[PDB]
Amino acid sequence: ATLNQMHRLGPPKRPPRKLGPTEGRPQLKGVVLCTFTRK
Amino acid sequence: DDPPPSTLLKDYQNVPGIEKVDDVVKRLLSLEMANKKEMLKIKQEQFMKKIVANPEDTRSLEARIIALSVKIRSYEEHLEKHRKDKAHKRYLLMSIDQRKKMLKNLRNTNYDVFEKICWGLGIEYTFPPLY
Amino acid sequence: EERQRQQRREERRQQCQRCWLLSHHRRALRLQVSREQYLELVSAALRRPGPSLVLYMVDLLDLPDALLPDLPALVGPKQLIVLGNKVDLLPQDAPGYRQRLRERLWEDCARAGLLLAPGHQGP
Amino acid sequence: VRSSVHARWIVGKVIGTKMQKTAKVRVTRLVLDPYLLKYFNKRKTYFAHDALQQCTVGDIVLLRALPVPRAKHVKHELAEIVFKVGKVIDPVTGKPCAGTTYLESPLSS
Amino acid sequence: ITKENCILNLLTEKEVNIVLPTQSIVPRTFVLKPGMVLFLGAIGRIDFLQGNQSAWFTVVASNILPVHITSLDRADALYQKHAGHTLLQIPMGGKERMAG
Amino acid sequence: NPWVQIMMFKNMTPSPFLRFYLDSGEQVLVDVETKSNKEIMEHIRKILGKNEETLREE
Amino acid sequence: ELMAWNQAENRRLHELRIARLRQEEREQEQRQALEQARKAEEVQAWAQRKE
RNA sequence: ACCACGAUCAAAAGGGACAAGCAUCAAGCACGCAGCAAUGCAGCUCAAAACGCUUAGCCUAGCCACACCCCCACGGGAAACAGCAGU
Ligand SMILES: [K+]
Ligand SMILES: [Mg+2]
Ligand SMILES: [Mg+2]
Ligand SMILES: [Mg+2]
Ligand SMILES: [Mg+2]
Ligand SMILES: [Mg+2]
Repeated sequence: ATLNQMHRLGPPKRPPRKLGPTEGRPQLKGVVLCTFTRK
Repeated sequence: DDPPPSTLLKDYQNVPGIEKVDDVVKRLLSLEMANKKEMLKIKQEQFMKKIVANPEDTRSLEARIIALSVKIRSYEEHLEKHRKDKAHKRYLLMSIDQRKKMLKNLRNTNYDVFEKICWGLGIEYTFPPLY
Repeated sequence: EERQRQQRREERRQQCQRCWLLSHHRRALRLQVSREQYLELVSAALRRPGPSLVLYMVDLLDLPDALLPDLPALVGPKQLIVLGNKVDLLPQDAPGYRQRLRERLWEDCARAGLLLAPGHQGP
Repeated sequence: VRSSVHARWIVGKVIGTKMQKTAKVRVTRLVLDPYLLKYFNKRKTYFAHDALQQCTVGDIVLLRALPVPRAKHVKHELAEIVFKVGKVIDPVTGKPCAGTTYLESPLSS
Repeated sequence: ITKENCILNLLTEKEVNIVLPTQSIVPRTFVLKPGMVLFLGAIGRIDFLQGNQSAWFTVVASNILPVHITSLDRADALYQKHAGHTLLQIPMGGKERMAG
Repeated sequence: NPWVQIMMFKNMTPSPFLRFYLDSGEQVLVDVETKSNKEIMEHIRKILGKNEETLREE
Repeated sequence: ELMAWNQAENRRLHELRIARLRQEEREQEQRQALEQARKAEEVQAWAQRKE
């Protein structure tokens, strides 16, 4: 991209990072509903 | 308005003794018996006399504008008959665009000559749309 | 002023003689009558045999419609299209609420003695 | 202490003359891109009081801050016309010119 | 056909303009326990009582009709104090209107 | 000089030149035709540039 | 004093400009003389052919 | 100073500058000018991003905003630790 194009577009904009299963928290408290096994 | 058919051709108008000549040779040497290009040349010569300061200088921007204007008149006259001539439609539209460009340059460089051109050729200069 | 500009926006989303005639237009459009007065004045013309159609209009917010069971006498035995108005003013509780409203109108017609004949029916 | 207007002297091009005695002028400044460290033109519109209505679209003008604003957006007045559109006079030699060519030679005088 | 038993008959032009929604409705959710009262304007009221547990009440009405929650004991006094006026914006006209 | 308005003009006059507008309203014209860019710098520094002594006091 | 010096330098460059332009005028005169001779020859030939 | 000349400090007011995302927010709808006024002109912003929605205290010797809620607080809801300790 030319200098004019980079001036127009501006600095690169990193998308917001995706929240995981913990929604960005170290731990979470939960209540067990049922126990089972998976293969 | 077109030049009278009895007017002599541009090349046979300064030859000495052209007034001492028989009527038949005058007819042979007139716009009556020439194709349209000589009539357009006569129109161009008349406009050059009427508008520009130096009618002999043909490389000036005003001269080019006058030439393109007579060409545009020719294209409009042609398209008045051949309504479905797409090639000459393209040529007319283009020629109008470049005459607008030349008028813009003349306005930005020489306003007095620009006014004289716009009055002489009956051109109404219009500013381009913003969007 | 604020509501005026708001209704201007809604209109945007939608996209001597004249004076008194427009006044008559408003007055004639705004005419209203009672139910029994309707039965004794307007039903006669609407029960003339021929080719006809009724665009019955019902306000979605104001349901059930107590006028719906009375249509057989009001208009007669002719073709009827029910139009639920003011659907834009309804909050979207869940996806496909419009289908639920259409169905509910269908059962509301069914509860009354109205024949439901949607779509192609036969010769 | 001579005026309450921030921009005191500014040069611009006239882009509008549809107002009565007011010219809409375009003023360009050079702004440094903090990342690229290249200078780009930033444009700003100003309204200049033109008492005599002598502005034409395209001419380069100089504007002087008024002692106080005379209107909501009119804060400057036309001090002079630096370059009249199509009627430029070469400041160095004082002769009329058309673009880069002299309309009249300096030697004529 | 004119609807019988309609509030809009009783209300005046301005009050009808306020009550009738003109923009899309936004719901308003309120969790109520037994012994509480909901006021929709001065026109509607709901008393919740003898309930084994809490419940949720979602008001779908014009965005410019106030919804006010109170206890059962204070509901009557509040209604008399603020009938008309601005807390319960419909109807309007102070105590003169509420006579009719 | 971040607060000084610098503006450019192309092919409007037969000769190049610089023009300075001062706070008093005065105009200073500096013809730069036939001059080198370093000469232009030295000239403008000499006529309208703060001397080294003033910078040292600042 | 600095403004006076700037004016003096402008006048000096103006004198140099006059010198250069007088030179250019002289070579332009001789060039256009030659070109006008060529144009005169062409005009004579063309006009005689038309006669 | 204390008599103010005026310095320091700093409101209101005028000019300028001043975060991020989204154009699947592209038109805004009176946003301008001239005249002592009467009134006249039809203008103003905008793809160099107007108008709009969403997000976030900020540019930290510190600054801005708020002080239960109704932006505000005559009035009303209603009875207040976002002062310290504490629950
Ligand atoms: K607050
Ligand atoms: Mg202030
Ligand atoms: Mg926040
Ligand atoms: Mg408060
Ligand atoms: Mg505490
Ligand atoms: Mg608290």
